[PDB]
Formats: sequence, structure tokens, C-alpha cells
Amino acid sequence: MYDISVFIGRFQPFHKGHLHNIIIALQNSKKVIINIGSCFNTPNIKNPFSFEQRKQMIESDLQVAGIDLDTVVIEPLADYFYQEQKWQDELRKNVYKHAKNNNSIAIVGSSSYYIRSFPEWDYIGVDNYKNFNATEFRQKFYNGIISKQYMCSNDPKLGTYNFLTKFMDTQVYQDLVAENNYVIEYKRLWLKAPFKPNFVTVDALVIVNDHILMVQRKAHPGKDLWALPGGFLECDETIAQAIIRELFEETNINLTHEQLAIAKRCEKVFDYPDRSVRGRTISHVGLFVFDQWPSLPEINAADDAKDVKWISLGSNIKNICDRMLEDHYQIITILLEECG
Amino acid sequence: MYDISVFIGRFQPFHKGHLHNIIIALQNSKKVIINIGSCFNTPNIKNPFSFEQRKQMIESDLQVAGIDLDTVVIEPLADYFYQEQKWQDELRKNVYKHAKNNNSIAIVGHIKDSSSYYIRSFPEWDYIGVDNYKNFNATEFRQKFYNGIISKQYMCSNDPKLGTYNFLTKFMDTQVYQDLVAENNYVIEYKRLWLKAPFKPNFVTVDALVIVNDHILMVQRKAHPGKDLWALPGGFLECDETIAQAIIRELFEETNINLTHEQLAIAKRCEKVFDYPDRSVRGRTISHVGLFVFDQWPSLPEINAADDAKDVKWISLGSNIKNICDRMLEDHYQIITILLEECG
Ligand SMILES: Nc1ncnc2c1ncn2[C@@H]1O[C@H](COP(=O)(O)O)[C@@H](O)[C@H]1O
Ligand SMILES: Nc1ncnc2c1ncn2[C@@H]1O[C@H](COP(=O)(O)O)[C@@H](O)[C@H]1O
Ligand SMILES: [Mn+2]
Ligand SMILES: [Mn+2]
Ligand SMILES: [Mn+2]
Ligand SMILES: [Mn+2]
Ligand SMILES: [Mn+2]
Ligand SMILES: [Mn+2]
Ligand SMILES: [Mn+2]
Ligand SMILES: [Mn+2]
Ligand SMILES: [Mn+2]
Repeated sequence: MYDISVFIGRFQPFHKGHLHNIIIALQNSKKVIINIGSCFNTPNIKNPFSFEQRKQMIESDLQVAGIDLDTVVIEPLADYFYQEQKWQDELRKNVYKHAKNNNSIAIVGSSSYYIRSFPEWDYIGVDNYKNFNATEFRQKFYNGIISKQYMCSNDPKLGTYNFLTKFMDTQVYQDLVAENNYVIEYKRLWLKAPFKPNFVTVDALVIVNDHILMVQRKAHPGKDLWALPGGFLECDETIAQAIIRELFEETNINLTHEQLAIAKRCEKVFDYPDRSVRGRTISHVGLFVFDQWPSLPEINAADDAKDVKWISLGSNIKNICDRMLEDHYQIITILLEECG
Repeated sequence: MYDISVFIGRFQPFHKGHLHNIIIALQNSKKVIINIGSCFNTPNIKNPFSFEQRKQMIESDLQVAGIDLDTVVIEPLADYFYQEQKWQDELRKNVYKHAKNNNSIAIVGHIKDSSSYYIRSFPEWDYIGVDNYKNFNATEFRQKFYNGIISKQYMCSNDPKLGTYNFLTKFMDTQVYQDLVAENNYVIEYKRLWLKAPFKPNFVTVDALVIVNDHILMVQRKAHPGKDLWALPGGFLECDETIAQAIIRELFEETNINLTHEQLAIAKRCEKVFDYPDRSVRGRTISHVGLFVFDQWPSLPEINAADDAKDVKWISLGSNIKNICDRMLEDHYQIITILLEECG
């Protein structure tokens, strides 16, 4: 009937619930565009696999009962938690790429967001079976258990099953297990709270001669990832004070607090509920700009930073965009745009 | 030696440590100007007494001491947690209401914490460092006071019939006292729940300042802290919502304002963060507010009190707002002032 079905998911991992929904869409349309959300990030516990691995996983799963691969296309989406129009444009870009000859288009499926966001397209609704829970799957996986009832295949050499089986031997699997054990122990310790906690953190975006100051993380979450210098707000300091305290603790930047105060452009809040794996963490980020300086200030890593670097804007920043903590690539992008 | 000395305190309440320091100020100057900090706020456990009450208390203790009251003047200072320049000027306005045409002026504060601040902000005035062994604990005194005990070693007067000591004896029979004790018990219990947590909490709240035809929407509080006070509508941020959503969710819950989500999204001017660490008695609470401006609107939307709001009212700017200025929750007066200047 439709020329095109639009299908959006995380696929962390791809399962039978996904295969049956694609199948409903392929008997309602001639071609499916599968849009994988949350790409171009480093692996974390909620997002273990890359775009390429998930794309592969999907293809080799579809290639087993049935399915014509000529009727299927796969495109990536980045996260834009604070700039939803960008996300919308990017999805529209992915679709216009495959449907620009007045093709008939429907979104197969956050059912209300897609209905509000995309009036141009029809919404094919799908209620599934027993709740295929991606968290439950992943938590058993970091415990050594692939749940074969989720798997498209039954053969451990076929599909996601084979990918998941082999993945358990990788270094990335270990890192993720380590991160997950950290978070379980961290979350446990906080069940004491009379009320579920919001964490308040601070970060500093410091630009000197078109370089951004970044820290490589010594500890979980995001161990060995690059990040803005920052950490927890303390009960006795203002946000503005915490921003500078963490900056100096982690990087020992050779600037005075007065200089940084003159260089300060703004402070923004980042409050996407799932930005961090510890629990709900709101970050206040200060932007500091030195259009020019005789040189890059001296920096020395300390505390939870195992390294610190001045990294130039443009290509060098883009090249570590998938080696950064949490939403820090978005934060950098936003603050330089609007503050700026 | 100096014509004027300048002395700043909260005096919640005035005590022997304060007296001690005013005696030094007067060995070094001919007139001392006493500035009472945190004036014009409603009574809270940390600030139980009004400006007038503290003034009375100081005058009566200085008679007991007995310092000639012609050598003493008393002026109020409001709080400006977020507008440090309004405070510096307001002080200067206090000092020069009294010092005139080439008086030598000294500030007499603690050589320890607030030494730095006064040196920098008031270079025109000299400094007289004070502080002596004693460790007079303001908090320690109020806690015992909320348990029914006036600590004698704090009292300038040994006689319960006189001075601050008398004032506090009589104050203990009032309803305000009873409301302070109740707030205190609430706060002690609130904090007890949190003693176990691996880290001290920073609490996150939201408020909405909604202005329709120069009227602020304000709730009157059902629960602690600041019971029976007027506040911007607001409350705790939940874990599964953004701050933008929280601000609107709490607005509806407390006021049932007859406006739509898109109508408020259009009316929204800005959000501001309020993070003075001692702004709330519960523990460290940061607030994100929430400015919404409706101009030349056909009518004031319909509202009704629910959840922790027991009343809700449209309050016109200007006269009716300064009227309840000392009847507001925590720093909401300051928050309203700031959001009107910088966003509206
Ligand atoms: N919820 C929390 N509140 C305050 N401090 C914390 C919290 N969780 C961890 N920390 C401390 O902060 C350290 C990490 O550095 P940073 O995140 O830069 O402040 C950890 O090693 C903890 O000791
Ligand atoms: N730390 C907290 N986090 C979330 N909700 C809370 C917290 N403390 C108190 N509350 C709830 O908020 C109520 C008061 O309403 P509100 O302050 O307007 O959200 C109390 O009755 C509590 O149920
Ligand atoms: Mn290994
Ligand atoms: Mn840190
Ligand atoms: Mn820290
Ligand atoms: Mn740190
Ligand atoms: Mn370089
Ligand atoms: Mn409330
Ligand atoms: Mn409420
Ligand atoms: Mn609430
Ligand atoms: Mn009116």
C-alpha cells in the first residue's frame, strides 16, 4: 500500500519484537527506512553497540526469515536532547533521501511525539506482545546471559546471537560490565534516600585560541572518555564557585579566578533525565572564552582526571565526538552556538 | 579617635558577644552605626525576630550595659543574596544618613571571614579587626530556645525582667514562637531522614512567576517551611521530567490556572537559577524560576488552590506586593525583584 514505512528505534539489541514490527510495516509498505537513534556516542551500559554493529546485527537478522534486503534501508540519528528541531530535521533528511518522488510515507510505531512532530506522515500503530524489555536483556547480558527468547535466531552462529556471543569476549564487553557493576553499587548505596535523588553537577567550558580544555576520566562512569572539567556541587558553595573549584582541581589551569570571571560568557543548565547512568544528574555549565592569549595556559591533570588536553575546534573536536562523556558533545555544540 | 564606626550583624538575637564588640567600637569611635542584616523577611527559624524587635532588644541591652544611646544609631539592611551591589549601596546610604562632611569612618568586623569582603568593597573606610576567644553560637542558642531554654551566658542581662532576656521570656508565650517551634521540629525531622545518605543532598525545586496585567500569581503555603506565607507556586523537581515541564506541572497542581501549555510557552521570558546555599531552612535547595508575562490580556485567568497551596491570589505589582513583602517564603521577594528587572 504505502511506498515507504518509517521505523525508529535504539536496537540495543535488535530483537523479535523489532522483527515483527518491521514485518507489520513491510505488509503495509514496499520499503522500510529503519532509523537507529543515539549514534555517534561511545559505548555505555544503556548504549553498548555502535551504529555499524547495530546496522550489521539488523541486516543479518532480517536476512534470516525472511527477508528481501532490497526493500530495507538503514540510517543513523545522533542525540539532540536539547535541540529537538535538529533531530526532526535529521530524521526528515534520512527520509527525503529515500522518498523524494511523491512517495507515500507512514511512521510505524513515544507514539505521540511522532504524531505531533510529523503531520506529513501517517501513523501505523503497533501494540506488541509480552513486554520485550531492553534493560532486562542488557542486565542479564552483563551477567553472561543472552536471552534466546529475544533472539531472532536460535542458531548461535546466526545473526545478533552470533554477534552477542562473540561480543562477550571483547575488551568493550569488560569495560561495560565494569561500568555496570559500578552503577549497581552506586545506586544501591542511594536507595537510602527518603526521596529519589537529583544530582547536581557543574562543568566548565574553557576556550583559549580556539581550543577547548578537556579532561580524560580516571573513574566511572565514562572511564577513559574525554569530558569537560567538572564534578559535584558541594552544599556550601555557589554554582559559580563550584565551576571554578572543579576546573582548578582537575586541570590546575594557569589562569586566575579573576581572569576566568572576566572571560565568563554564560552558564547553562542541562537536565535531560537520562543524560547520565548514575541516576538523575543536572549539570550547570559555565562558558569561558579567551579570544586570544599569548599561549595555551599550562594544565596538569589531578584528582579524577588522568589526563588533560587543549583540543582545537573543528576537525580535532569532531574526531573525538564519539569518545566523550554522556551529552558533552551536545553541550559543547550548544554553548558555542548560543553563547557563543 | 574615628567619628563613626560601622557595625553589622543579624542579632538573632543580640547577645554578649555582640555587646563585647560594640564596646570595642566605642573605645575607637565617638558614634557607632549598627546595621541589622536580613530585615523585612517573615519570621523563620533562622531569623525569628523583626527589625523593630531587634532594635528594641539592642537598645534595652545597651541601657543594661549601660552605653549612652546618643553614641549609637540603628539602621535596617535587607537581604541581597544575588545583588551584592544593592547591599553595598544600601549600607553606604545607612552610613551617610549619619556621617557627614568629612567624618573619619571605620568598619568594625571579624578579622576572620568578612575581613576580605569589607576591605575590598569599602576602601574609603578604615578597618578595625575584632574577635575574641568566645565562639558565641547563634544556632546553638536558637535550638535551645526552640526547646524552651534561654541560655543565660548569652544574655546581656542576668535578670529575666530586663533586656533581650525579658523580651525572649515574653516571646515564648506568643503564637509566632509556637509556629517557629513547629517549623523547627519539621526541619529537624526532615534532616534526620537524610543523615544516612552517602553525600549531603542538593535539593532541586522549581517556581513560576506568572504575571498577567501587572498581577503576580502567588500561593499561600499549607505546609512547612514557611507555613501561611506567600510564595511563587512551585515545588520539587521529579526525576522523570525536565525543569521546563516541572515548572508548568507545579503551576497547574497548585493554582489550576485557566491557561494552556502553548499559552504559557508563548508567555515565557526566561528561567533563572537561585543558588544562595542558605536560602532554605530544609537544607541546600536550588530553585529554577520560571518567568511568564501576559500583557493587555482580556481577564485575569481563573485559579484555585490545591496540593500544598491553601489559598491562591492575583496580586498587583507596586503597592500590594511591597505590602506582603515581609510575608513571603524564603527569598521570593528577591526572586520577584530580579526577574522583573532582568527579564520583564
Ligand atoms: N552524589 C554525590 N554527591 C557529592 N559527591 C559525590 C557524589 N557521588 C560521588 N561523589 C564524589 O565525587 C567524586 C568524583 O569527582 P567529581 O565528580 O569530579 O566531583 C567521587 O569519587 C565521590 O567521592
Ligand atoms: N527531597 C524531595 N524530593 C521530591 N519530593 C519531595 C522532597 N521532599 C518533599 N517532597 C514532597 O513535596 C511535598 C511538598 O510539595 P512541593 O514542595 O510543592 O513539591 C511534600 O509533601 C513531599 O511529598
Ligand atoms: Mn581485558
Ligand atoms: Mn570530575
Ligand atoms: Mn568533586
Ligand atoms: Mn573533580
Ligand atoms: Mn593546537
Ligand atoms: Mn509547592
Ligand atoms: Mn506542589
Ligand atoms: Mn511536588
Ligand atoms: Mn487587581
